[PDB]
Amino acid sequence: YFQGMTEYKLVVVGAGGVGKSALTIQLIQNHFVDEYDPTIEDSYRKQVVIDGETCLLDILDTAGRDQYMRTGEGFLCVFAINNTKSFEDIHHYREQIKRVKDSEDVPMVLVGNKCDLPSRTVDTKQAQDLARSYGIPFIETSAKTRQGVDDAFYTLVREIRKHKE
Amino acid sequence: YFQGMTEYKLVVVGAGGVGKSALTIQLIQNHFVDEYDPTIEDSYRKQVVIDGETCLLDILDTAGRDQYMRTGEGFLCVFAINNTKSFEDIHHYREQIKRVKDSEDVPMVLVGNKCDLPSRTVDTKQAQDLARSYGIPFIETSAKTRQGVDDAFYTLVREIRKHK
Amino acid sequence: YFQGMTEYKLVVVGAGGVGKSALTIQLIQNHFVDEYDPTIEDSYRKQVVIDGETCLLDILDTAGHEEYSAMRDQYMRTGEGFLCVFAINNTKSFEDIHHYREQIKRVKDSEDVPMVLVGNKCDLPSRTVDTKQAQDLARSYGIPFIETSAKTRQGVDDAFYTLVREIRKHKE
Amino acid sequence: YFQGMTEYKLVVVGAGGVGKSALTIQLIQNHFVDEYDPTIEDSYRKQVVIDGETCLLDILDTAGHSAMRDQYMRTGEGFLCVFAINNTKSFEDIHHYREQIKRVKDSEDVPMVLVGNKCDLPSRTVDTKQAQDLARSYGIPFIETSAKTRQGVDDAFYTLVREIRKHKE
Amino acid sequence: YFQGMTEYKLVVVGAGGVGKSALTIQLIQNHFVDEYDPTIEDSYRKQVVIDGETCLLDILDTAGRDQYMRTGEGFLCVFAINNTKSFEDIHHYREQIKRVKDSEDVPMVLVGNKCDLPSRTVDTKQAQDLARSYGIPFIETSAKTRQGVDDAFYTLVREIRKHKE
Amino acid sequence: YFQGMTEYKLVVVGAGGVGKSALTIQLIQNHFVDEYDPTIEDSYRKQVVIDGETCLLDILDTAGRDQYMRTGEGFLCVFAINNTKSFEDIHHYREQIKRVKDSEDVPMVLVGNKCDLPSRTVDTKQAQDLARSYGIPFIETSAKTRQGVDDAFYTLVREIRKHKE
Ligand SMILES: Nc1nc2c(ncn2[C@@H]2O[C@H](COP(=O)(O)OP(=O)(O)NP(=O)(O)O)[C@@H](O)[C@H]2O)c(=O)[nH]1
Ligand SMILES: Nc1nc2c(ncn2[C@@H]2O[C@H](COP(=O)(O)OP(=O)(O)NP(=O)(O)O)[C@@H](O)[C@H]2O)c(=O)[nH]1
Ligand SMILES: Nc1nc2c(ncn2[C@@H]2O[C@H](COP(=O)(O)OP(=O)(O)NP(=O)(O)O)[C@@H](O)[C@H]2O)c(=O)[nH]1
Ligand SMILES: Nc1nc2c(ncn2[C@@H]2O[C@H](COP(=O)(O)OP(=O)(O)NP(=O)(O)O)[C@@H](O)[C@H]2O)c(=O)[nH]1
Ligand SMILES: Nc1nc2c(ncn2[C@@H]2O[C@H](COP(=O)(O)OP(=O)(O)NP(=O)(O)O)[C@@H](O)[C@H]2O)c(=O)[nH]1
Ligand SMILES: Nc1nc2c(ncn2[C@@H]2O[C@H](COP(=O)(O)OP(=O)(O)NP(=O)(O)O)[C@@H](O)[C@H]2O)c(=O)[nH]1
Ligand SMILES: NC[C@@H]1COc2cc(Cl)ccc2O1
Ligand SMILES: NC[C@@H]1COc2cc(Cl)ccc2O1
Ligand SMILES: NC[C@@H]1COc2cc(Cl)ccc2O1
Ligand SMILES: NC[C@@H]1COc2cc(Cl)ccc2O1
Ligand SMILES: NC[C@@H]1COc2cc(Cl)ccc2O1
Ligand SMILES: NC[C@@H]1COc2cc(Cl)ccc2O1
Ligand SMILES: NC[C@@H]1COc2cc(Cl)ccc2O1
Ligand SMILES: NC[C@@H]1COc2cc(Cl)ccc2O1
Ligand SMILES: NC[C@@H]1COc2cc(Cl)ccc2O1
Ligand SMILES: [Mg+2]
Ligand SMILES: [Mg+2]
Ligand SMILES: [Mg+2]
Ligand SMILES: [Mg+2]
Ligand SMILES: [Mg+2]
Ligand SMILES: [Mg+2]
Repeated sequence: YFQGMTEYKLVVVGAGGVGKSALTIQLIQNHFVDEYDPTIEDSYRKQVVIDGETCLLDILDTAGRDQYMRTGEGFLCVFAINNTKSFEDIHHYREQIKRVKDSEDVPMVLVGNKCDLPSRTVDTKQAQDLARSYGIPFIETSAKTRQGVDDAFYTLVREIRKHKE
Repeated sequence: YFQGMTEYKLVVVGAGGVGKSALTIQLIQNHFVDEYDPTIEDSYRKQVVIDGETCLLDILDTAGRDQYMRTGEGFLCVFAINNTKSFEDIHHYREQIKRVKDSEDVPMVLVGNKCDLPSRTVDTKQAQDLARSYGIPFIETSAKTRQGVDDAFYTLVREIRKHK
Repeated sequence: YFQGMTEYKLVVVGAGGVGKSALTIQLIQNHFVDEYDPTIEDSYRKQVVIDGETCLLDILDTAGHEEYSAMRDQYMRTGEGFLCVFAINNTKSFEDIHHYREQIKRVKDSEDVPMVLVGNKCDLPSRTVDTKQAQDLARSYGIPFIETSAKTRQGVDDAFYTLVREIRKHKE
Repeated sequence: YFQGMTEYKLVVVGAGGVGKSALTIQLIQNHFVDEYDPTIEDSYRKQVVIDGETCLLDILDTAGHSAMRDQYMRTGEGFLCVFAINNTKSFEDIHHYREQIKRVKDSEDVPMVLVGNKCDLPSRTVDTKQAQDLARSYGIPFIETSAKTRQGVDDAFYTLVREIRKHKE
Repeated sequence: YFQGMTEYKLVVVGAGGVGKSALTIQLIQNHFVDEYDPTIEDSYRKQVVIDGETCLLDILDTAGRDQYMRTGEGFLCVFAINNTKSFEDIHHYREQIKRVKDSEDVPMVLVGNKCDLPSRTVDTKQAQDLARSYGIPFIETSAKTRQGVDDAFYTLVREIRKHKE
Repeated sequence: YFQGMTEYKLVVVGAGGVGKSALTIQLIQNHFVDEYDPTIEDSYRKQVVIDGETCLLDILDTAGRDQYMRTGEGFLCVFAINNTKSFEDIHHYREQIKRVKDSEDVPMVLVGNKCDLPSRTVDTKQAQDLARSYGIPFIETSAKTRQGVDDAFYTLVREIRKHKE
């Protein structure tokens, strides 16, 4: 007996102020958070249908540790396209995740957020190359316009599913 | 790329007047058809979620032939619990399906319809034994009360999934 | 920020064979279970809308009390509301309701626990517990009574939704 | 520009105690009301899909037991005429509810469905065939319902919407 | 007995041509109206889920009066970010609403529409200060791109809910 | 007896690389495909509600030929706003459709895709005039941002419905 929808534990990581919370609140509440209130730790749930399968996303929004990294099945690694340092930090978030999961192949999506802003310092091609080198998808997002937001979370679920088979 | 929901081709068979159409219309329109208008052939579609999977049911409602039996992925074999003859006919519907599919193991559910009526002539235990001998589920239904209607169709989808 | 739907932890209790599992599987899978496979402990989830509010039901399906357990009290202590199920053709299951209710009051350490009384198997002709008797019992406890059939689906949604409504009243 | 779903104004009428409220609450809340609390006037809304069309049912639940009566009957687009299958008198009253509706709508052809409620109860006094003949003589559908078991409940309301749609074409 | 979903009566006001109709049609039909057909009065309904609660939005789309303002529970005050005059008019729409509701505290959201256009004449900071002075939310929208559209309406519903408690 | 939702057979046509596949996958999977994998032929289904009517979209995604054009009830004619040649080709796609349907009045929507790109070579007004000359709607889309994607498909369904009455 099927006992209820499949649950997926997703974790959003990345440097302070890249828009991890804004992405998540946009997904859950269809609301853009304009204020910058730094996060300690928040969790959110949403039921969605992805590729014809109903599921429950349990999303942990982190601060810019080993316990959440151990329980998470997939990770959104978020940088801001106008902050080169946030992009350089991605490497370290990814190594930390691989270390705590004790694995080379953890479901992950690279997210370049704030793509609505004119002040771009990270080229799409650079981020795409970085993602290709990790063998993971790259998505450009804006929590403000909602560009790529659903896609980033759904793509992560699809990565988790590929990794379970 | 997933191209849209899974489709299941379901066929409802059994003797004239057992309630094949009424079952189907109850599923699709939430409507009990009181009149008896014999069917030639009708098809119906419905999108439902079963065990967390979205699917598109394509349901062929038959008359009390080889082409529909060949394209169908699963069969509801319907008799009426107040008509012993309709129950005896099940064996023949099942052989015909096995012959046309050239298969011993075709997804199938045995459906005893009109369970709301007081004139029962087929015992549940007899129908359960028949179903057990075929290795298929048995469900009692009423197109009038809606008892078992969803369950019969959803169980058939689950049988199709096991067989894939 | 609202962080996602409200969750309600429901526990289904009552004597062995009254239809606790059948009720739950009928809710979750729209399927009537004809076989009797005794439960140790099983849990289920379902998202529903009740009174315009989306919620997530976490349902714990328990065993008939046969004997002592410290593990029993722990799982029962997680419930916010309880369906107390008897079978309308089994007078003993109805008499046991009192003991299920005392067990719940003891483990929740409370006199006022959201609860619904469920008389299952109402499709059967062999009725031994009258509707009026069960209604009077429920009235004496100050809780709703619902007659159900896991087979026909009569009252099944209503029993679970009514329990959610009781939980909501108790939170306000 | 389509401006949002189609709205249908439905009115439930019939003798005191036939189950008008219980039918409506069963539709709206999936809840059977066991108590008998007489209604003055209540309205309820529900969005449903019927034959692939999304609509908003605005349902007026009336009293069995008078300027207010004419107003609801005038705004209503379709009527469920409910009797209880164990109460012959409620069945005899149906004719008069139908005439009252025709009078208040000032029309001979009002979308209507005949509903025989309490079909779960053993003490049936109105035969199905009698009710079917009455409905046939009016040219309207007949549905047997139980607010307790939910038998026919959706069907009664959906069938009324289908009647309203036929009457608008 | 709960009688069906909660209903919210919303009114969209603001100067001629700011995009009141376009916002509303985008919400209801997922359609961008490119033509400018001036409105007399139109009403629209939509059922949505906001913060886990199902509700029925009844939306009155107004022309560039006391009766609609009296029955409305919340107001979207819309200006266009490329039209300074529409922004200056907001003050008058707000005073008119306060006068007709006989209230200092009416649920309201300030909407800066046409944020897809390059020809911006109202600074975000100015609009944010105006909204802060009124104690109401500010949202930038585009009926064309759909940026902020759901958020503007849902935020107004959230304001109405806060005001009912 | 209504036998289940209305089905609409939609065909997406236009020059190689304009984003026909990306538009369709964005509609079906909420996913932007960044790679360019040329299509031979693919079909997709989706149930949606448009103007209160539930329907089943059967969408044929074509390559940059008589059989699909004969079974299709409506056509999205897609060009890319940074590719003038794709825009000039529209005329020929439209003639090919009229020829195979043997009809002067085939439901059709003109779609200007890639409207997120800065390298615009086709003016919106030119495309609108072309659409006006055909008596069909014009919609600007981005498969990347999702701007106009639902609108393009829904508008085509509305065109199909007008043509059936
Ligand atoms: N323009 C624009 N602003 C954004 C975007 N995402 C976030 N912001 C803004 O960036 C600021 C920081 O956003 P926030 O979500 O708090 O970032 P964070 O990554 O969660 N910070 P922390 O790790 O401290 O919790 C906010 O003021 C927010 O409005 C975006 O996509 N576009
Ligand atoms: N009481 C009751 N009557 C039923 C039920 N199912 C069907 N009927 C009645 O049985 C009669 C025949 O039903 P119908 O659906 O036409 O049966 P069918 O198998 O499709 N006949 P055919 O093979 O001629 O198409 C109808 O008068 C119908 O109302 C049921 O479950 N209970
Ligand atoms: N006729 C009828 N039979 C039912 C109903 N509900 C349950 N049953 C039957 O009663 C038997 C016991 O049901 P089950 O759900 O396993 O009972 P349970 O309370 O979970 N037993 P346990 O406490 O051992 O887990 C099964 O054969 C089942 O089909 C009902 O409403 N009607
Ligand atoms: N068994 C059974 N009882 C029903 C059904 N419908 C209503 N009842 C019961 O009959 C009584 C009357 O129901 P109610 O819905 O209040 O009737 P009404 O037509 O709305 N009365 P009024 O006209 O005074 O508002 C209640 O006790 C109710 O539980 C039904 O289908 N079955
Ligand atoms: N670029 C862009 N154009 C817009 C936007 N919103 C509206 N428009 C355009 O602005 C014009 C006026 O829009 P309309 O919705 O009719 O505005 P309105 O406030 O309802 N006018 P009125 O008060 O006369 O009824 C239309 O041409 C429309 O396409 C937007 O967000 N972006
Ligand atoms: N920036 C942007 N790129 C897009 C958009 N739509 C498609 N593309 C890009 O353009 C390329 C071609 O898209 P694709 O859908 O394969 O084009 P097509 O019309 O189906 N090509 P074919 O006819 O060979 O099948 C891909 O690289 C894709 O990412 C869009 O709206 N914006
Ligand atoms: N629902 C509360 C829990 C808290 O901890 C969580 C940890 C992870 Cl990795 C994901 C979701 C979570 O949700
Ligand atoms: N949708 C039209 C088709 C026609 O033929 C069908 C064949 C089967 Cl087995 C099932 C459903 C069918 O429906
Ligand atoms: N007279 C016919 C009998 C009974 O019913 C039958 C049904 C089928 Cl599908 C085939 C053979 C049969 O044999
Ligand atoms: N003698 C009857 C027994 C007493 O103890 C019981 C305890 C429970 Cl929780 C339930 C039923 C019981 O039945
Ligand atoms: N929704 C407010 C209305 C007012 O009066 C009503 C009249 C009818 Cl026929 C139906 C529903 C009603 O409720
Ligand atoms: N549903 C029709 C009504 C007409 O008048 C309205 C008045 C307001 Cl404030 C809001 C919505 C409206 O819509
Ligand atoms: N700015 C000059 C006018 C003054 O009066 C106004 C009143 C309203 Cl409600 C709207 C716009 C107005 O603008
Ligand atoms: N169901 C598969 C079909 C194949 O041919 C199709 C033709 C059209 Cl115009 C649309 C969708 C199609 O999908
Ligand atoms: N640019 C001229 C070519 C000619 O042949 C074509 C055929 C089609 Cl279906 C569309 C565009 C074409 O473009
Ligand atoms: Mg944060
Ligand atoms: Mg038939
Ligand atoms: Mg059990
Ligand atoms: Mg009443
Ligand atoms: Mg307007
Ligand atoms: Mg392609």
